[PDB]
Amino acid sequence: SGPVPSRARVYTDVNTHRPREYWDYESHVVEWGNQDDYQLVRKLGRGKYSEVFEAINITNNEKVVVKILKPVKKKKIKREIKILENLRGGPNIITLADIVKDPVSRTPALVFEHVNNTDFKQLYQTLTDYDIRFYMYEILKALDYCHSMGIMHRDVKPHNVMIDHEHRKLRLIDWGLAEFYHPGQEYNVRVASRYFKGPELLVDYQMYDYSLDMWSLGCMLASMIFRKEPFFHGHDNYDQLVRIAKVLGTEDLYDYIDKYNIELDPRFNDILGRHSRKRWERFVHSENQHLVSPEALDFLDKLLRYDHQSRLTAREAMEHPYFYTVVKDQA
Ligand SMILES: O=C(O)Cc1c[nH]c2cc(Cl)ccc12
Ligand SMILES: O=C(O)Cc1c[nH]c2cc(Cl)ccc12
Repeated sequence: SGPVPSRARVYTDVNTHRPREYWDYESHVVEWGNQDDYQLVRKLGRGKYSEVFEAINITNNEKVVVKILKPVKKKKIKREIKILENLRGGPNIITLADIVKDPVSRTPALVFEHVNNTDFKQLYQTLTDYDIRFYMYEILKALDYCHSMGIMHRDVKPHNVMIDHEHRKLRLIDWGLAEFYHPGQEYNVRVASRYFKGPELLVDYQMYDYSLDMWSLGCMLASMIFRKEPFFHGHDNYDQLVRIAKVLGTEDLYDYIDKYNIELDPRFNDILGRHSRKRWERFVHSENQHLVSPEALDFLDKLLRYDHQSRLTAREAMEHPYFYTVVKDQA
């Protein structure tokens, strides 16, 4: 009979009330700078979607980050460029300084502000319980801003949180998968990294919204406070839902399926089984108790929900008791 429709419950119509140029990135006109403004210094890593380099702007001798874009539809490039341009100056959003194209190889490249190459996956065992709360809050700042701007990130994971610990600086990067949210649009589900893929993606429910970023945040939170990385470690996209179900239980999984009238892959028919919902206490142990509290546990539970609509929004998360002393200290 077809899936049941769904609307985001915050920032639902933000993009409708913008000029078309705001979200119609397909017609955006890129103005290209000169790639001879920059000399590449060293490779910073990454693959698949790009190759990232540290680079010097010869004009001001200031360090810069250059993402050579790997061949993909021109519109996906315009999309990322326009989302970046739209989010420029947002709290903890990476800042685009320029766009250039190889003189010969016509390959486009994005030039970014520099931040000290340390992302969130490393920096791990050095994080205290207050550090987790402070960096989680900083990520929520960036998530709530882009959401309020009609944009969902869709690849939230530790490799995409850059941090300068010495200055408590954090930047949400990689906007290459980000989309504008439009009420009633059916989105591609092959986004995100497996361990951070929301259930909606795994059961092919396409009318999803910002709350997908909140699931992915929940996955990060869990692996940190429990010191199990990743927390849902599935061997593929299908087994990734089974891992989730072994923890959230199958009762709620199937109520979600029913509520939105989702037709499940006949596959899953044989692998999901019956699984109670576990109490978070079962993942607590002596090496991570110092990171677990009633506050963290309450907050985590409120992010990891099958039903994308019962997950906390960014702004609700930011008001959770979990963040009280970071909210206090920051003022
Ligand atoms: O070494 C290269 O690939 C050529 C090249 C020199 N400087 C650049 C700056 C950008 Cl942004 C992109 C490509 C280049
Ligand atoms: O923006 C992106 O998607 C590319 C990227 C990968 N690693 C980085 C580190 C910094 Cl500091 C700035 C930007 C990047």
